[PDB]
Amino acid sequence: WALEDFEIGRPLGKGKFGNVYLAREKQSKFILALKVLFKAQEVEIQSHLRHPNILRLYGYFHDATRVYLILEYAPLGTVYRELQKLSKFDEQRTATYITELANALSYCIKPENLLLGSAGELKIADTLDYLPPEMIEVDLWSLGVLCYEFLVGKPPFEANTYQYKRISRVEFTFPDFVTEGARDLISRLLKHNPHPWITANSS
Ligand SMILES: CC(C)CCNC(=O)Cn1cc(-c2ccc3c(-c4nc5ccccc5[nH]4)n[nH]c3c2)cn1
Repeated sequence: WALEDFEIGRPLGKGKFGNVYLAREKQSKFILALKVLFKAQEVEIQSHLRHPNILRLYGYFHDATRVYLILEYAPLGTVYRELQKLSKFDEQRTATYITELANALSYCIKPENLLLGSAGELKIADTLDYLPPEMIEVDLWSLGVLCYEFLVGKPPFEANTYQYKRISRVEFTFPDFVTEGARDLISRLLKHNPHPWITANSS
């Protein structure tokens, strides 16, 4: 593989995905993504690591100065930016994201590192808000924080400053529209000490 085999379009992710580019394999015309790194400053496992809710790494290559990561392109963007569109997601929507995500974590986390496929299906790529108390003093806690933020439009522990305490003491509450099925799953996940609503609502 070489840089010259690819057409480059626009940067895709301006926010520390700011080095991944819309790209296109020259011969087949297939649309792809290209992440570019300067060597001056892993890749082998993610290659034969295939799953529908995980972005493919298709390969890597380098030259005298840089390293290039050939990645699947997710046409519909980040889950993050959909959340900013719709302000919050309906139950049907969040529930299918969650099982998609549990499926991803099973085979193996933030709305901005989450991408959307051709059919709107979620795929994983790769401060405080999504971190468990243990980890600040885990991917199930994260799932809990994500399920809340999908139904609600903000993460459950949002405060003005970083001064931590809300998370460590699990102080969070629900607006009323959030059903007990939703509440139960979330409250089970957001336990300080490290499903019917998920079926029913999903695919
Ligand atoms: C060694 C290995 C672990 C590296 C593989 N991971 C990375 O290179 C980090 N990374 C960036 C991405 C990334 C970021 C954004 C996109 C996108 C994408 N599509 C978009 C469509 C509209 C708006 C934004 C979009 N971003 N597609 N694929 C992506 C892939 C995925 N992984």
